[PDB]
Amino acid sequence: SMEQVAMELRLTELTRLLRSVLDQLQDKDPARIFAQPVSLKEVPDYLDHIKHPMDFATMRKRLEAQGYKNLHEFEEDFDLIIDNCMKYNARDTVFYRAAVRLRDQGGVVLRQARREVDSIG
Repeated sequence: SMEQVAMELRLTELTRLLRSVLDQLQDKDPARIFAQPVSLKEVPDYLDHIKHPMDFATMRKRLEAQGYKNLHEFEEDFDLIIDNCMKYNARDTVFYRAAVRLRDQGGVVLRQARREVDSIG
């Protein structure tokens, strides 16, 4: 149908906007602490602590399959990255501190993303 196509064009354009959002958020992680999944070879107990691991490469795979239907879903995954780190790592660690800075800096980006998603529809 033509309606299915229009819907698919809308998902494609959201994917475009989320890709640019993703790039902006990942620039706020210049140390690349959140770039890849925590290694279960190097942290064998990780899944006993963290039930839903997340990282920027895993988001990018979901994104490119057009697997985010709305901004809320994308933000859920970004919050997992931050929140998982803040639980597993103590306050005095470079990892925890990196997550705090990513959260604070990402907030600005996500604020305008929401406006753009509503504005363009």
